[PDB]
Amino acid sequence: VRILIKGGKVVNDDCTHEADVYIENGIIQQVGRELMIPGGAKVIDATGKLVIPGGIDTSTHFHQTFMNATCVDDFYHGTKAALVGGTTMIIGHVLPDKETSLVDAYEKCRGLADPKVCCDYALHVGITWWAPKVKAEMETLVREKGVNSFQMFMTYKDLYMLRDSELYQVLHACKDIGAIARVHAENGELVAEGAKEALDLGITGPEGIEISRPEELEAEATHRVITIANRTHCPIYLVNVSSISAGDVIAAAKMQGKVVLAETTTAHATLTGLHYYHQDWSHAAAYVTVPPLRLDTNTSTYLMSLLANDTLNIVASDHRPFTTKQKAMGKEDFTKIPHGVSGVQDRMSVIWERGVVGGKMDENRFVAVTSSNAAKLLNLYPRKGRIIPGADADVVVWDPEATKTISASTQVQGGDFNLYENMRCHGVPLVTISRGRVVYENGVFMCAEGTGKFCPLRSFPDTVYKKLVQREKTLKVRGVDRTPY
Amino acid sequence: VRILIKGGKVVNDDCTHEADVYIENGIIQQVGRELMIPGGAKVIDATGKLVIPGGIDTSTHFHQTFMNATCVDDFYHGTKAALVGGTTMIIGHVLPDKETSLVDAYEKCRGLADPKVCCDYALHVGITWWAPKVKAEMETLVREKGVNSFQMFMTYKDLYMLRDSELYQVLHACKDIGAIARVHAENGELVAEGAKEALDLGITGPEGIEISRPEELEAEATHRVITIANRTHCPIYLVNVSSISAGDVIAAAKMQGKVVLAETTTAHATLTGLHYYHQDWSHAAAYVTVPPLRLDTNTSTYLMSLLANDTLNIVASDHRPFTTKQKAMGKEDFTKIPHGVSGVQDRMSVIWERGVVGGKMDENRFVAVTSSNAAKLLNLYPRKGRIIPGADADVVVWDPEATKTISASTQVQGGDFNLYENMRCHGVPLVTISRGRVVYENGVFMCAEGTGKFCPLRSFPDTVYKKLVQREKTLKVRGVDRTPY
Amino acid sequence: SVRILIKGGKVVNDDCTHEADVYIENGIIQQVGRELMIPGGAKVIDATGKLVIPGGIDTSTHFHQTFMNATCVDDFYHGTKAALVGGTTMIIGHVLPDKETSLVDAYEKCRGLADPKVCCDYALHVGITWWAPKVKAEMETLVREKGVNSFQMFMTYKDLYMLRDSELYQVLHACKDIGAIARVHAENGELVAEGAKEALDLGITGPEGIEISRPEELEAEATHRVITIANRTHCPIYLVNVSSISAGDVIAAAKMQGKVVLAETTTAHATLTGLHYYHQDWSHAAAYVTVPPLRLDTNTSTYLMSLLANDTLNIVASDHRPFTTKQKAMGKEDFTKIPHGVSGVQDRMSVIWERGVVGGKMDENRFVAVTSSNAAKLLNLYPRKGRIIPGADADVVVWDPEATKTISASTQVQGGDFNLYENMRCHGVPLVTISRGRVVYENGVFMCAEGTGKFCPLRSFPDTVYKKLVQREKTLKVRGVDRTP
Amino acid sequence: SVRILIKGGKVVNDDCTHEADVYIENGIIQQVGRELMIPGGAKVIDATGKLVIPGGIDTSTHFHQTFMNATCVDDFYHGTKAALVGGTTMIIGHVLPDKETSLVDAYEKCRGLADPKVCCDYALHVGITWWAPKVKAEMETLVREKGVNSFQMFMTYKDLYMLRDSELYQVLHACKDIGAIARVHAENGELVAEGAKEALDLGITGPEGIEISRPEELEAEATHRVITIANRTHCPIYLVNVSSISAGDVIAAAKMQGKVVLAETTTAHATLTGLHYYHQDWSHAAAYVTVPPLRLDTNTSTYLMSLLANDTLNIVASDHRPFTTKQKAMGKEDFTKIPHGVSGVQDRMSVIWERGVVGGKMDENRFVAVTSSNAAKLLNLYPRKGRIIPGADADVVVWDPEATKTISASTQVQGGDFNLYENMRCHGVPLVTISRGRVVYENGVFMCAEGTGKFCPLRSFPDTVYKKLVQREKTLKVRGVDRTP
Repeated sequence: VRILIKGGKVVNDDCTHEADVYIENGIIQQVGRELMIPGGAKVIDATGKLVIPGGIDTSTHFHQTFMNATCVDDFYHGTKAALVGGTTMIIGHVLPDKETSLVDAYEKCRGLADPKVCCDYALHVGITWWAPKVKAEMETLVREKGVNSFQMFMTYKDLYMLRDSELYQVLHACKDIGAIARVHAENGELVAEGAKEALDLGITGPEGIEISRPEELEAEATHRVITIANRTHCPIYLVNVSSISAGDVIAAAKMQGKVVLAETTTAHATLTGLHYYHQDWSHAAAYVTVPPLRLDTNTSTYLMSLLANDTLNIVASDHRPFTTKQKAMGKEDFTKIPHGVSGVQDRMSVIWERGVVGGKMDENRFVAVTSSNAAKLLNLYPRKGRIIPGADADVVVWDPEATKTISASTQVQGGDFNLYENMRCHGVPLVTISRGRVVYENGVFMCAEGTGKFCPLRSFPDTVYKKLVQREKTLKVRGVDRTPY
Repeated sequence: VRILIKGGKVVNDDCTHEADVYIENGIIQQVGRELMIPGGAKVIDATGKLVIPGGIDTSTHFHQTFMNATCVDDFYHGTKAALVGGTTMIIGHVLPDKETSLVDAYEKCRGLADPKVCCDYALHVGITWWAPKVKAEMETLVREKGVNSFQMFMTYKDLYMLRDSELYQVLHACKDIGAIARVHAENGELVAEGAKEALDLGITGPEGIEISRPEELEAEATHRVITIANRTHCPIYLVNVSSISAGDVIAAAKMQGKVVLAETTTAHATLTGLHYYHQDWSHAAAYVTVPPLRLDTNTSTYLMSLLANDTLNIVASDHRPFTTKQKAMGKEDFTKIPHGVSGVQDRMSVIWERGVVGGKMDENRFVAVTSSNAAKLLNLYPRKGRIIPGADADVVVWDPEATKTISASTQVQGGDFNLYENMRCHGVPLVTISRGRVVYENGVFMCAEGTGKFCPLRSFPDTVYKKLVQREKTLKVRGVDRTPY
Repeated sequence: SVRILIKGGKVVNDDCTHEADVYIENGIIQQVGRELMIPGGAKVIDATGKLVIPGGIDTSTHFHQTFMNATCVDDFYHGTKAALVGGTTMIIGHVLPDKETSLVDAYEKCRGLADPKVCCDYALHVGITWWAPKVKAEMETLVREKGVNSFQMFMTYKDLYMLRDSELYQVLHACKDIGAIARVHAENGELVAEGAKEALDLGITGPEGIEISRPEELEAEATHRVITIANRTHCPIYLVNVSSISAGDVIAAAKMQGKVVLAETTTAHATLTGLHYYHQDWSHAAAYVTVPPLRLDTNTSTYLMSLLANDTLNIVASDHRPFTTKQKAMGKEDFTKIPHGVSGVQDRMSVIWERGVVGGKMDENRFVAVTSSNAAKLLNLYPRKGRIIPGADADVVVWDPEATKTISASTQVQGGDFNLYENMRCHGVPLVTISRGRVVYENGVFMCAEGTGKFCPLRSFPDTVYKKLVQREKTLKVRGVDRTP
Repeated sequence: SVRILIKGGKVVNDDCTHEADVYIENGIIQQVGRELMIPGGAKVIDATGKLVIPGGIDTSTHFHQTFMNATCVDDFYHGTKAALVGGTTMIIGHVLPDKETSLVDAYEKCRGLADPKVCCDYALHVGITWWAPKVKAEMETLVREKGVNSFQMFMTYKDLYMLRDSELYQVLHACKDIGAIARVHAENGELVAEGAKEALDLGITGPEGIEISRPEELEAEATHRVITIANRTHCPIYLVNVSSISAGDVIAAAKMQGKVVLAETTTAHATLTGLHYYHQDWSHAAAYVTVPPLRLDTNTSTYLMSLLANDTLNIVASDHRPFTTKQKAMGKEDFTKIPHGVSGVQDRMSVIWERGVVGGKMDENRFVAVTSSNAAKLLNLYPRKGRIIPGADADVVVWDPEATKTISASTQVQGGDFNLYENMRCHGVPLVTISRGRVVYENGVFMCAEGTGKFCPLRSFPDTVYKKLVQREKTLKVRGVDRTP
């Protein structure tokens, strides 16, 4: 199949220019004005529209069982929703229980995903415990299973938390094999104590998740893991950055030349924790995730500015929807509300509205935070994240003059609540092209399950590791030459 | 003339890839592997080399008379030196005296430059006073003379300094016409008083320039002009950022979402003010420029990290050499030492060594700070600052395994001192191509004077102004609707 | 002589609290201890369950002042009565000469209004609203012969009271030479003028204009500027009306660097939000109008209170300048004409007690520091005032920390028709107020003849600032490098 | 009784200085004033031109301690003698039980070594080097019956004294419940262990290893962590041995936020640089070894001194633990075996006088605050100690601010064969030292029987920290949202 996108503006993360785009056999063939193409192409009129790289969502949890609930979206519905939302690649999470095999958990995820995915994907692997067998499995995964990123938690005590000596060893191992170390940095002991205290004070409602983990617990842990990472010489990637305090730690570390990257979520970047205090339990529960949304009304604006600024690099949905009925496992004990919100479909439009229409960043920075930075990180750039000849034809024809209002009743992503309910959005995907085929057009989705493919991710991505080679020569530490005492 | 650069790695600010480059009629025609080209091309072997966009030096002062001395390099020698150093465009300064015509000063500069330049160039225009006639000349300059950037000074009292109400009006006017406001931000009253105090205390030597203007005078002024700029909604561009204090003001402003860009110089980024305390007068005088090099030994590393980080965006030479004999105008009164150091030839190699070999940034960020960011700012990107089909063939074949040691005796730039004397440099230009011709190769320079061209710079560069359109809708200020008292 | 025994209470100084009785005779505290031997026939005041504290010293009052064409409704009699009923036993008033008029004349007129009327001790600050050699000579006369050690300057009120940078420099130089304290209201006046004019042009005429037209960056900028000037002239600088987080942070950073910076805030800035300016009722909104304005950031109060507890801010004042609604209505159609002033001389001790002490931000001793002792040191009156010890002036309040007062305009004795704290339930009430060793308020009755209070000359070079500077002056020779002929 | 009149001097307390004589009888200051009526036959001390200050209180000493397999060379007799000769009249010693051994036993052994030997008053801190319910019960016994109100914890010395996060949490909870002060040495112990091991593997065996292996981020991280823990448990936290700009900034930021944080540093950290570790002579370099180490950043001293002046740091201690060169040489081939300790109990008053007061960082009153008064408040001994007033203990130094002493190992009475301040010319000498109302040092002669000093029980809940917290405890109900069944 052969596709001509005609009359639009191509928007990459570096600049915008008027140009048509010609696609064939999964691949962008030409970009320019007045192209010489074979006749019989499908012509897509993009006048007045922007032609952007499809979104890449670096955090998704399709099919995941978590806190005794199974995410409502499997790999087919989740990728569909992504595509209807202008995202053309997802990275899913693998989360083995403590003491279980990382490789088995990865293979099980591959088995669920390969036959269902509608778009390209790859996987992060969780490191929820530490032992010789874990290190050997890390290695196997990077060496031959196309993994280059692991996820660790500083919180979820007794479930997924690693202690400081374990993190030290884990980061050392990630660095040796050229992997990215993703970390969720809240202080797990202080979280556990805070939750227990709040319950003992009679706070059982969803607001407990905000009260029990104030932002200093995030800032502290973020500061600690940056320091551990800097001592092991491992690039560190903070996830779900939620607060001004943690943003400030990250900015100060970056000023000091430390190798720190950071990601936030659509929700953290746009919504306040005031939702946890809503009179309706279900509404309040529906915003429950960690670290929690914050009360400080400056939080959104500041996180959005950090994104515009490249203090935060990447924005993800962290999609993990649950229904109100599932959330209600914690109707009487907030610590049992499963953590997850929906957003894989909302991400592009929401960030467009608050980021670009809101004047925090321009359309090019929007591409950077929604695809290009991720692609570099994953070692997939410019194959993904850029409209140029030779790249994968993962392309969105984006309408910056659209009329969409977001609602749960029209969404295709799972969950019974949409967090952005009633938000007017000026940017929507008009057409989505994935692997050089139109999968969404005129409001209709059409794609067979299993069309998408796993994309092995090569180790040592340049955008982080290239400078670390030279930096490692720079840390030349020698003693003083004395004669012996 | 037709040129094939074969076997090299193309290094743009986004990534590096193996590819040959084919040039014809001033313009890059193709970039790829195994190109289909007409025979009889000049083939340049770039195996083991990097093929980068030629440098763009955003601050040069060829032919300028300043503080009663005339810069040693005219537009021919200065552009030659730039080219031998891997820089293929320069932006020169126009500096009309108070109460004189901006347009006449610009036309005089054009007259000196057009017949002499070896590479492409454009010009900044200084705004050294304020009146209706100045505003009208700003307009004429942007509307029809290809100017999009003005330079202002917060210091040089009685010579070039603008007062606060004048800066306010100047920034307002720059914004209305889509220009970039460059500002040298030191507190001119406090500078004047400090210089007078130091002289009265018997400090006559070059170290006076460091003692008389400590870094708080920079930080204060930087803070003030950012605030004025934010109130007028004008993008502000700080120049010659020299200190940790001023860097911190700039970072904090950027965290707050203010529209601030910033430039530093090779020297500020790499050298310490310890030089001003050298026993030999000439050595000490040779480092005299403003704001002065700082004593704090962390200063270089921190400014280099800011550059890697994009807290500082761009690095310039600020080339203005004078001889020891000219400097000696101030042998008995440091306030009469003319401000200027040489560096148009040194910039690429020096930053390569301290930036890339030193492990602060990778080769791609190096391109960003030496050409691409400048090009975006100037409204010349991707025509300049990028190796891609259609761009201007301003190209350097850069050897990252070179053996050069810097010395005044081998330099082609003017001045009798080289500031980097004896520095070993691992990166040097092997070949320099300007407007699709080889101008430097096998250590030989060859280019006729006047080969280079003036490049009109269009107003409202997107990389700054695109977001300001949306941001300006965002500042919707309305009263409270009351019934009347 | 009148002889007074305060029995059974706890003495609270700024350093510690102890159980002790207090015996007063002839204007002076004679004894403090647990079991006193006193002449019979004393008036016995039962202070069981009460605290015996030094009377408040309010460092900023504007009795009888005409300002922005309105005359403050409290003259020196009613204003000092109100102070006393509120637990304040000394006031410092402002002298404000029109630009180009005599500082001495304006001081002598204020003395004429105050000396015959004051109920409690007082002194005066003198405004320096312009500069010329003649102003310098008057500063010298005032410190040398008129018991002045403190001058007030403005960086805002352009064309009325604003001083430019070169003038502040000279002014601070002169204050320092004669051992005076330089109080400065630091907002950027040019930007305030332009902001006000721009807000009016945008149709904002309501009181909220005062917030919109001078956002906090105008304060932070100016605070930063004057600290820098002061540091260059070696003059202690004292910031007044600190209103914002930004300006507070500048002050804290300066103090970290060893700069000699002190700072004051007001009751209102420390306790109230600018949301009041957006009230539907015009009068309510106008009533809160003062400068710098109350801020919208909801964290502002808490942060400023914490700064006070922490000694980033040293002193809390009322800045009492009440106007009626009828006078505020001068600006009913143009917010720039609403005269700046709120009431609070009576409210200060109770309000800060409630928000500061009961609110858990500071303890009772720090309360005494920030309401009397720090002021006393600064004024060169410590331990004569601000401390309960033998030999001090008997300005003493018997304070009830348990009892509440609900504040209301209908019950206040201070002037104005609005109380800013209307309906606030305040713990901490003065039960008895003693001034110059007489009971002037007791059992809710006020009893004091006009003109009982005295002017208190304030000696130059107060140790708490100057002792360190004088030593720095001997300390520091920066010297040039020694080079030979 | 012995009766002493100190005549003609200036009394310097932490709040102010005044001219006054001082009369002492029976261990106690009886009178302070200008012209005293005293019984004849007093010993008259002529203090004309001198300052009469409260004797120093050294909050960190390690007399008779065995540590890292070396026994401190000063026992309680020589250590208190040295303190006295140096103007310090009370010491607080450390108790350090091995992990899993009884806090009470270790306290009782220290009491047995001290009670028969001390020349001046003293008390003890108790180390909490492990946690279990049994440790909690011992903390309670100690505060309730053994005159302890202060415990010392370590975040470093892994496997020896380090406490993990869950243990610190529990420990701080317990300290708070019984009204004790939690002193903490905050470096990240895991990272210190790994750093030391990595430095040795890199061939660094010299003393500079102590600097290289624990850079300041390890301190800043841990300081940040324990402040956060403390804030969550509502326990006042007291940081010890603050050594770096990074850790100082964490402390200042925490204090800005109203967190209850106090902090101490040492003479050496406040005055010396880590350049000493790079000295060519092994012994010289080893002699400076302590933790956290002296830092290389040349601004460190000045900044820490400024923090002290500024009350970001409250108290300065010696941390006296001298070893000989012969004992240091345990680590001649492995820097991790050099025992941590430097001498300084005798040097503290003079060194801080010279660098703090003569150096212009603080005045004489603040000097008294940071050498005696703040410590006294913290210990719950103020104004009994730390203040010259009637009724206080007669621990008094007649201090000569003009006279100099050149410090040298050859003339010192404190132990060790190196003085860290060798050859420093110090203004400020104790001329006379009075302890418990007897002259123990005068005319360079020391005269005091061993066991003259007494243990001083330290009462729980010192007001200066706890009065604010106790009120916060009543203050704060965070409550859940009210939703109906």
